[PDB]
Amino acid sequence: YDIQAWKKQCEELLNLIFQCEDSEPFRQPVDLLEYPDYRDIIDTPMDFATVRETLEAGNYESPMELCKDVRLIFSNSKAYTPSKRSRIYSMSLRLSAFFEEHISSVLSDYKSALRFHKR
Ligand SMILES: CC(=O)Nc1ccc2c(c1)CCCC2=O
Repeated sequence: YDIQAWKKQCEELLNLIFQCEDSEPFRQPVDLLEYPDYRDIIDTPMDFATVRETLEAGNYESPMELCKDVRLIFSNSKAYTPSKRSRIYSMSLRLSAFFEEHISSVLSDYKSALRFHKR
């Protein structure tokens, strides 16, 4: 029933994601010199360095807010890819499966802790 425990749990999960080879296209903002049409397709850029900085600045209130921004990294990959068989999109789907498998208990414990607080 620790209402604050999600923050260290999310720091440790971001560390694992940075060690994963599948995260490399997603660690920093998409390079507009490499992809000059990117902002014609994607209205809200997101990347794992921006997620980690927002967490360490104390600018997330809950793990649900962090989860929304990580899911935006993956939806941006699906929208920008020219093929569902592309190398970079294929990496995004493995990373998404890994993320979803690990964040489920983080979300469950936080929501249980808050219900107990408000009982
Ligand atoms: C398939 C292909 O040739 N290119 C491709 C696909 C997806 C993505 C990128 C390039 C770069 C930006 C991030 C992203 O998700």
